[PDB]
Amino acid sequence: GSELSERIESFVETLKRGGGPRSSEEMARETLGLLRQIITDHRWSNAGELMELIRREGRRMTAAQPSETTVGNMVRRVLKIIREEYGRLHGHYAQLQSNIIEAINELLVELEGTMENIAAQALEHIHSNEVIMTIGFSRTVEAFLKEAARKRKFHVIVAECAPFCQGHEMAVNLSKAGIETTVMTDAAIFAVMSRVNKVIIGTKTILANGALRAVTGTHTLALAAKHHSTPLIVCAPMFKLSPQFPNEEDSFHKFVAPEEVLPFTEGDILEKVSVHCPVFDYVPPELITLFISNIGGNAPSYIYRLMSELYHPDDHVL
Amino acid sequence: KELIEYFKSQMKEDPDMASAVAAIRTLLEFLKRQGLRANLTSAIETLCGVDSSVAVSSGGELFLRFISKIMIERGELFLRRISLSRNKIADLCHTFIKDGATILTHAYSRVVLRVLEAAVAAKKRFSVYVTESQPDLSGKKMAKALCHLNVPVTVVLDAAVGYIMEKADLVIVGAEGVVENGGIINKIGTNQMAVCAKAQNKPFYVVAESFKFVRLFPLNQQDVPDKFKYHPWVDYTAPSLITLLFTDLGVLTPSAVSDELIKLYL
Amino acid sequence: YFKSQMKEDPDMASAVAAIRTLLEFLKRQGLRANLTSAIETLCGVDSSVAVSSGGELFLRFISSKCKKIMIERGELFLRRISLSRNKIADLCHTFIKDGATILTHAYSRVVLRVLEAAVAAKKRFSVYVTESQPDLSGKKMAKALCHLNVPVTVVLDAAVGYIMEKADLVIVGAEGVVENGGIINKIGTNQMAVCAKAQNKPFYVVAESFKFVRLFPLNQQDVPDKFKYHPWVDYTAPSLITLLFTDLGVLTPSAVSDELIKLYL
Repeated sequence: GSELSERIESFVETLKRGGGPRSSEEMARETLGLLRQIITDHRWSNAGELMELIRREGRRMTAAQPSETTVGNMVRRVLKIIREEYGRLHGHYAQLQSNIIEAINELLVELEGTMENIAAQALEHIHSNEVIMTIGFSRTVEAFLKEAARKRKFHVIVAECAPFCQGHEMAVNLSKAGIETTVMTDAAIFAVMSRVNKVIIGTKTILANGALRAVTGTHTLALAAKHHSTPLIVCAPMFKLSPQFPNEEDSFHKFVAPEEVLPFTEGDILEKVSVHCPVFDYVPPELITLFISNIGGNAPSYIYRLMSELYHPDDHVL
Repeated sequence: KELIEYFKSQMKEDPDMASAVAAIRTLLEFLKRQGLRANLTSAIETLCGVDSSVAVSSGGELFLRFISKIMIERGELFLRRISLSRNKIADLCHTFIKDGATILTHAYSRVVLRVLEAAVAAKKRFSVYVTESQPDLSGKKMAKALCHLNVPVTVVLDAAVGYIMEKADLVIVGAEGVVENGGIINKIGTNQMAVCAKAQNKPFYVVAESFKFVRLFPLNQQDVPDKFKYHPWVDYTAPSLITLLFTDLGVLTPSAVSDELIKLYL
Repeated sequence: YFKSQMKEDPDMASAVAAIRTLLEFLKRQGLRANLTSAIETLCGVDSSVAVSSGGELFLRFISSKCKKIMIERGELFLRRISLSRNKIADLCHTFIKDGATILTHAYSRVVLRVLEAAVAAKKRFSVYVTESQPDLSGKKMAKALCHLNVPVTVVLDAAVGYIMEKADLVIVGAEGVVENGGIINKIGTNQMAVCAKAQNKPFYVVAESFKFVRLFPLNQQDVPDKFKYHPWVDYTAPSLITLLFTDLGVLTPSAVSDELIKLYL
């Protein structure tokens, strides 16, 4: 299947060059579709060959971009599906393909439904005349906020990100719905984190110990929340949950060109000054209050069980 | 009793064999020699009397639970599986040590020694600080065994754990027994080190095997049974001061041990 | 100068002995140089914060044909320093309860005087003492306290956190009080203060006025290395101290800085 190899190479290049789709849901859906296509257009007799081929492909896709913790999750999910199916049929080498495809489709439809599954739980935690603040821009949190703005009324404060000011789009989108949102810088968090009653944010990846690898600036927000004793909620689907711990990992953050921090038109001082631009950061589990998932809320202390349920322990290394 | 004879035999023949492993080995060896359940409970009390440690009691409880033709098979398999718990814990914990980090270790323990021996084998460099453990000078033995591996060890004073806490990147200590709530029963000088580590946001890691899970829930230093303390020898550390746990079952959080115990039902 | 025997009689602290030696050597401007010479020599024998504190206090007090006023002031200051301990004990013995449990780290004449003044008031209490592994002074303190008809108990240095819940208050002596309010005491003081802070246990400190040293340690390394020398002293932040019982009265950790500023040391 040379066309399959071409699609795989294009995906790897767009992921390593400038990333795939802009939102994480589309990224996960495209990864799962590519995995389904690989499973369909390929020859194999035993499940071991298929699973090791998928392992190699996922290893390649992860080496293309290690900071994109959305494709490895789909690869591990497909591997777990294959293993569960093989154990159910053997606990087999002629009709294992169609059932894998059916399972993958079942996973796809719920992948799409995750957004509504999350947004439906907005009225359980938001009350009238509440003061909530957020940082960055996330579709999940945007829906979670604008879904309860029809019957409930509250105040929203959006803190922009210094390297890439992405909170402006979120503030504009929330103001278009009439939620009385306010815009501020990421340097006035602690200054205003005294009249706030709750915090809701979105993350990029959930580690195994209940930690978050979100955009740079959320660790300080969590520290200020824990100092002021304000519940900090994280709304993230299950595909943003990886079986890896904070340490035991190099290249945790993503370092981009210093152009966003210090422009190229400064002068000669750029030869002496050393500039670093981290995109993500690490947030320990002790500063998290609740996890709003597709299966309802959950405390940070109950993430290991979801890990054991979703992924296989032998597939953590991949 | 010949039970104590066999226990001392297993303890002296193998110097690095843990106490609970030797107790389980003696129990399985005597099993070859209903009515059986009381016979075993009796063996476990004499053994427990000779060595007053939580590990032996936990191992005996786990063995009896395993006892409730097939038992010899399951027991041999269990012994062989628990034999490699040290390597299983090392291969998972030695990766949490990064270059340039300072280690703060408590009194001698074979598991942390194995973890460090595996870490240094991976072309790594770090510094260690061992506490003297005044009750019995075993920390000096740990420092000796570490310097024997070409690592810059440094023996510190039992009352200086707070003075060098700022010069430590992480803390890795052993455990005599993991209580149901995630706490740990360790040397008497362990509860004071964890408090300082928490006061300075220092990662407090704990290394323990799976046979050290015990169905105990002490609310303070008094709820600990006196048969384990006897100048007490051990103390209880709350789970709020522990960051993570490295066991043969995998890296666990302070709360996963309660789930495991509930799954096992004592 | 002469040998370390002005301390032939034991009671007397090292700082008071150094002050007496300095005052007597003054009876032998250009004084300053000679005196600095003297304080420095004196300090070779004793790497202690109290000696340096007393020396700096005497140097500030010195601040030369009018030597009558200086000698009279030195005599009065020495008498006041001698009466220091009775005042400290009489003012601190009121914070001890009948049946309460007390926790002490190492041997100190001030805490011993406080305990004896409290037991002289028909009070009954139990005291826990740390063995002081560096030098076995906790056993000496327990022996000197068992004679006063007090149920003393000796615990290991590593078991300070095991008996912290049983103790009701913590009282210890300080070799030197830093400007911010902290104290420079035995190596096993910071960990005890930290363990007490985690359980809302009061942490009281007793010290004289000649131990107010004008330092500002930021951490365990900012302290001078000459005082530490297996270190023999550590620093304790003022956030872990409840009150300070000195000859000037009962003050808070944020009051010694006011005294040092008024002194312009």
